[PDB]
Amino acid sequence: TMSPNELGLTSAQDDGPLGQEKPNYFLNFRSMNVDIFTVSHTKVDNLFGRAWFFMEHTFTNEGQWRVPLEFPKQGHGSLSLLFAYFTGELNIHVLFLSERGFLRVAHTYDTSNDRVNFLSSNGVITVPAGEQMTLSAPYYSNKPLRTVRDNNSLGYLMCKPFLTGTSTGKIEVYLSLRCPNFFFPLPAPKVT
Amino acid sequence: MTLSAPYYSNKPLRTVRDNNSLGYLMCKPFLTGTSTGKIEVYLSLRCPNFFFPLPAPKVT
Amino acid sequence: TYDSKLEFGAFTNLPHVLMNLAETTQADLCIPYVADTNYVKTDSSDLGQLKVYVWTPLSIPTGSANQVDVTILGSLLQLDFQNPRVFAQDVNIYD
Amino acid sequence: VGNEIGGNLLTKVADDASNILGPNCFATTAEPENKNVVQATTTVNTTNLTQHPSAPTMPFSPDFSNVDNFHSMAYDITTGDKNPSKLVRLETHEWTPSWARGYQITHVELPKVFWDHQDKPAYGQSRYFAAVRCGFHFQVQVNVNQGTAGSALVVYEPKPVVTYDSKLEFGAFTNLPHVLMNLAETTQADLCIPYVADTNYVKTDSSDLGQLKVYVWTPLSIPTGSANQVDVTILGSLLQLDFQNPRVFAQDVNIYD
Amino acid sequence: VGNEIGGNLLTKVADDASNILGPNCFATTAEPENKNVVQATTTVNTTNLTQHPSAPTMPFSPDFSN
Amino acid sequence: VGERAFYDPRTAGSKSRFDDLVKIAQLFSVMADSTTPSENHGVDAKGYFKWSATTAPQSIVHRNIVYLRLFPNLNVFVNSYSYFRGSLVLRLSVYASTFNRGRLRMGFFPNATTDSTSTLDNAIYTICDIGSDNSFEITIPYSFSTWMRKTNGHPIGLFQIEVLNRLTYNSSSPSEVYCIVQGKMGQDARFFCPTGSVVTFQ
Amino acid sequence: MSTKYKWTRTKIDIAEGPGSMNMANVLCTTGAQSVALVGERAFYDPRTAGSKSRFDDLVKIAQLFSVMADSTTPSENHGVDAKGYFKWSATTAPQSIVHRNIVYLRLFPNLNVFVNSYSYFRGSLVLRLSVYASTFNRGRLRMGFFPNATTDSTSTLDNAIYTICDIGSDNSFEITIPYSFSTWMRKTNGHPIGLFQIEVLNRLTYNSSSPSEVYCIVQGKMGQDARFFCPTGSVVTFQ
Amino acid sequence: MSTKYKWTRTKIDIAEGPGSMNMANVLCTTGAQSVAL
Amino acid sequence: MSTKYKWTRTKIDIAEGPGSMNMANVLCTTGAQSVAL
RNA sequence: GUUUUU
RNA sequence: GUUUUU
RNA sequence: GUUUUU
RNA sequence: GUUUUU
RNA sequence: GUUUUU
Repeated sequence: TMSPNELGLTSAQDDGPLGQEKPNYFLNFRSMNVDIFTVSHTKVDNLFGRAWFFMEHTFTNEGQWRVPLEFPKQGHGSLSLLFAYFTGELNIHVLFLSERGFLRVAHTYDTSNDRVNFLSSNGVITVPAGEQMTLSAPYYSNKPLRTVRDNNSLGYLMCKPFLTGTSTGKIEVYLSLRCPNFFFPLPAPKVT
Repeated sequence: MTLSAPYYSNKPLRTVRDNNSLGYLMCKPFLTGTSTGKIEVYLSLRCPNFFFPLPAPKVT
Repeated sequence: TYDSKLEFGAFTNLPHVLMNLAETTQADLCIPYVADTNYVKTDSSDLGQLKVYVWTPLSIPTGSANQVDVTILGSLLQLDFQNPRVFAQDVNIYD
Repeated sequence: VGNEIGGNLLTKVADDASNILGPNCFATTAEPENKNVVQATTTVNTTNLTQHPSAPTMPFSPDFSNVDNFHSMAYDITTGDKNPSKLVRLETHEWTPSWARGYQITHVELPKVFWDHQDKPAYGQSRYFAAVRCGFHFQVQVNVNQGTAGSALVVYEPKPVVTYDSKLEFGAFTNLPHVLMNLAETTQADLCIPYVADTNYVKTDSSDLGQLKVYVWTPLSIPTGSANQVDVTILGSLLQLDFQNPRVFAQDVNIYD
Repeated sequence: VGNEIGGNLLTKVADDASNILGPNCFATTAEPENKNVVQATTTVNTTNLTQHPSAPTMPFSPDFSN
Repeated sequence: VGERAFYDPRTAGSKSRFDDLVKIAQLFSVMADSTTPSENHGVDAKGYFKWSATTAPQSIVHRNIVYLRLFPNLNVFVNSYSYFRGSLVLRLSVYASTFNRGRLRMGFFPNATTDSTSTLDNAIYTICDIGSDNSFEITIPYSFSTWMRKTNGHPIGLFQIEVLNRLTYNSSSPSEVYCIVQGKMGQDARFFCPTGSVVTFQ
Repeated sequence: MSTKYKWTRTKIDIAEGPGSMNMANVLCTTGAQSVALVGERAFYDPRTAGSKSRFDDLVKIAQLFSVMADSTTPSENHGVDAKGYFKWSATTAPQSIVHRNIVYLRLFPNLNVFVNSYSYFRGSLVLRLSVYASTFNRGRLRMGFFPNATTDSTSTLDNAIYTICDIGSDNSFEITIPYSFSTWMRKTNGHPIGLFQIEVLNRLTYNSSSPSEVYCIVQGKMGQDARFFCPTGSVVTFQ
Repeated sequence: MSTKYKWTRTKIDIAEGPGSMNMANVLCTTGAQSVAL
Repeated sequence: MSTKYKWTRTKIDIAEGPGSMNMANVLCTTGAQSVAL
C-alpha cells in the first residue's frame, strides 16, 4: 500500500543521493502520463538539435573573422546553462550575404591565434555568395570536457571571404549541436 | 520554400473560422544593401481533420 | 567561477544537504572527481570548493547558547598523485 | 496495541462503508524518515561517531572509480605509493689518492639518510611516522679510467659495528655484507640489506639501522697522466618500507625504553 | 528512505572506488544501546514500571541457586 | 574523416551523459526566493516567510498567485518551451526547534486569479503537524481546459498557507520560525513547444 | 576489384525548372519539409469535438439538404420566383401554378459552396418539398421537372419527371433528377439543371378551424452517386 | 557499429546544364511533373 | 507504423561545382542526355 | 554509442 | 590495391 | 551491340 | 491502360 | 493513423 512518505510527509535532509523519482499520491490523484506528440521535446538531442541565432558580422573586405563560440543565455539554448560540462558534435549554420564571392569557414578549439592564419589546414568549407551551409564541427578539443559557460565554451569560428570587386556584405551565424553530452547539472541562472 | 508546420497548438481543436484559426506566420528578411521586395504567401494543409459540419456560409 | 550569476535556492541542484538543525548534527557528501580536465594541478582550487550557506538564519531563544560552530571534515575516497616535480614547486599541467 | 495501529483501522473502516464509488478515505501509518539511529564512520586511524545522521547525498549517476580511462597520466596507478621506495642518491665523495689503506672514504647515516633533505621522495611520509622497518638495496658507484687501479671496501655496518668500530680488526670486515670491488674491473657494487637491529622497529630519523661505509682497501695507483679526481657515489633503494607509529610533523618520538 | 540508509551507501561508495589497497572508509549504522523501551517487574503483590530501563548487571559467572 | 570521438564521463564524475531535460524541471527550487523573509505577513510572492506565535488561527502566513516563472529551474523552461502539462509539487519546509508544536494548513485553488484570503475547505490542502519531518508536500494535478498549457500564461492557481493552530513554544524555544517553499514538476511533467525568450539570463 | 576505376560520387541530371514549386498536386505538398522539432506527428482528439472520427469526404456535405433561394417572406409572385418558400392556397385553381423557376446548383447554400470550388460534377439531384398544413387540410399537388430546360414558362408536366403529393402524415415529398447532359461531367456553374414546376392538382381543402392556405419549403441535395471533379477559381466571396 | 562516422545526408554531383529542358526525347517529357490534384 | 514522422521527400547535399561539365572522362560523356525521339 | 531512424 | 567505407 | 561498367 | 521502360 | 502511395 501507500506509505505516509509518498503522501507528502517527508524530510528535506534525506533527499540525497540526487535524483529521487518518488511518486506522490492522494485518494483522487495518480501520476498520469499523457503524450501529445509521437516524441519528446525534452530530450537533449531533440531540443538542442534545433539551431538558434548567435551573432552577425558585416564585412567590407576579406579580413578574417574569428569569434569565440559560447552557449546562449538568450534562446531555448539557455537550457544548457543548467549544466556544467559539455562534449560532442557542434552544428554551425552560416549564411553568406554577398553579391559575388566565396566564404571560407573553419572551426578549431585551439586557443592559439596563429594556428588559424593558414586556414586551409583547419577546414575552410566554401559557401558561394548567396548560399548558406551547415557544417558539423567534431569535438577536436584538447580538453575532455567543455565548461558550458566559458566565453569560449565552444571552439572558435573562422570566416574569411574571398571577395572579387568592391562588393561587401554581412555574415549571419546560427548554432546548434548534434548529440550533446551534458554533465553535473548546476543551479538555475539569474535574470538581468 | 514549402514548410509544413506541425500542430503545435495549445488548443486541441482550432475553430475553423477564427481570424487566427491557423497559427501566426513570421517573416523577417536579412537584407544586405538597399535592396527591397515583396513576399507572396500561399497556404495548403497535409491531412486535415475537420469536425462537426456547420451551416453553409452566406455571400457578400 | 560564476557564483553571482547563479540563483540561490536552486543550488539544491548540486550535491548538497539541506540539513535542518535540531534534527541533524552532521551531513555526509560523497563527491567524485569533477572537472573539465582529466587531472587537476596539485595545490590548486580547480576541483571546486565545498561551501556552507545559511538556508534559514538561527532562531536562538533568549537563554539558549549563541555560539554555534560549523566544522568541515574531509576524507579521500580515492587518491592519485602522478606527475613528479620538485618539492612544492608550481607546475602547470594545463595549457 | 496503538498508537501504531491506525492506518489499518481507518483504512479498514473506510473500507467497510465503501459503496459503488469506493472508499472516501485512506490512512497509512509508518516510521518517520528521521529515525532514532546511530552512524559510525572509520577512515585511516580515525572514527567518527554521529548519533543524529542524515541520508548521505551524491551527484547524478556518479562514477567513483576515480580512474582516468584515458590515462592522461601514463603512469602506474600505484606510482605515488611506491615513490618513496624509489632509488636515490645518498652520497658522493672524491677519493683522494694520498689516502692510506683502511681509511674511511665516505659513510651514510642509515636509515635517516633517505630523508636527508626535503627533496627526498621518502622525506614526505617519513615525517608523519616515528617507527620504521625497511630493507635496503645499495649501489655504490666508482668510476676510474683503465690506466688507473685500486680497490675499495663497500660494507654495511649495523649499529653494533658502528658503535664499536675501533674495537674491530679491519681486514675482517669482510665478514659483514660487503663488496671488495677492484677498480678498473667493476664500476658499481650491489648490496641487498634486510632490516637488521636488536629491536623490532627503529626510530625514524635515527641511525639505529647502522650505516653503510666505503673504505680504502688498497690506495689509488694513479699514473702520471691519468686523472686524479675519483668520485665515490652511494645510491639507495628501499626493497621494502614500513612506517607505523603516527606522530606530529617531524617530532622526535622515543619508540625505545 | 533515510536516515537509516547511510552505512550502506558510504560502505558501498567506499567499496566501488576501492583499488588494490582496499576501501579507504567503512560506515555502519544501527540503533543506539539506549532504545525507546519500557520494562516491567513484578514481585509478590508488587509491580514496578520503568520507562527508562538500563542493562541489568551481575557479578562474574554468578551462581543464583543460593 | 567524418569521424566520431570517444567521450569521457568519468572526468565529470558521471557514468553517463544527461539525456532528458524534464528531470531538471523535476528538481525543487525556492519560489521567489529573497534574502529577507516576507515583510508583509507573507502576502507577497516570497517563498521565504515567517510563522509566528503571534498569528491567530485562520490568519494567513502566506498567500500569492503561483506562476512557473516564480521558480528558478522552471523559469528556465518557461523561457524555452511555449507549452506544457503535468502535476506540480510544492514542498513547505518549516524550520523549528524540537519543542515547537502546531499545525498549518496550506491549500491551493487551481487556476485561481483573485489574490484574496479564502476558506480552503474546498481547495486542495495539506495540514502540517510539526514533528521530526517538518517538510510538507502538496501536489496539483494538471488542470486546464487545454491538453497542454502555456508555459508563461495563466496562473497555476492561488497558493495560501493559513494558520490552523498557533505555533506553541516555551522558555528556551523560539516564538516564531522560518519557512521555505520549493516547487518542482511531477513525474508526469512534460514540455512541448520551444518558443522565443521572454527574458535574458546571466 | 573495382579499383581500376577511381571511386566517385554519383552524378545526376537535374530536370527542368529545379526549385519550381508545385501547388497543384497533393502528392507534392504532403512531401514538403517539416519545421517540426523532430518532424513528428501529433495525436488528434476527436472526443473534444464530440466525434469518433474526422470527416474524410466532402461529397457527403453536398448530400445535405438546403433551402432553395431561401427568403424571410414567401413568394409574393404566386411562386413564379426562385424562392423556395412559397404558399399554397385554397384560392389557387387546379393546373394553376404555385411555384415555377429554373434551377441552378448555386440556388442551394451547401451546393453553392461546391459551385464556387469545383468546376464540374455529375450525379442525380434530389429536391424535397415540405408542405406544412394541419391534420384537417387535404389535397394533391404535382411537381415535375424538365431536365436541362431553360424557357421559364408554365407547361404540362405529363411528359416531365413528376411526383404527385397527397397530403397526409408525412408531408415531405421527394423528386430525383438523374444526371442528364451531353457531357460525362457537367459545369458546376453552367447550364441550368432544368425547369422546376409545382402545379396544383386538387385545391387545398379546409374547414372552419383549419387554414385556407399553407407554407411550403423546397430543399435540395446531391444523390448518392454525386461527384465533383475539377476545382476551379471562385465566382463569389463568402463571409 | 557505424558510429565511428557521423551520420550524413548523401552527397551527389550535378551534371552539366542542370535545369535544362529536353523537348526532344519523349522519355523526358512523359516524366514531367503533374499539375493534377 | 512510421506515422510518428511526417512523410518527406529525400534531402540530399549537392557537391561542389554542380553544373560543371566534364569533357575529359568518357564515362561522363557517354552518360549525357539524348536528343533522340 | 539504438549517440539518425525502427 | 580493403588504395572510399565494413 | 559487354556498343556504360563487371 | 505494357497508356514510362522490359 | 493505409493519416504519402499499393
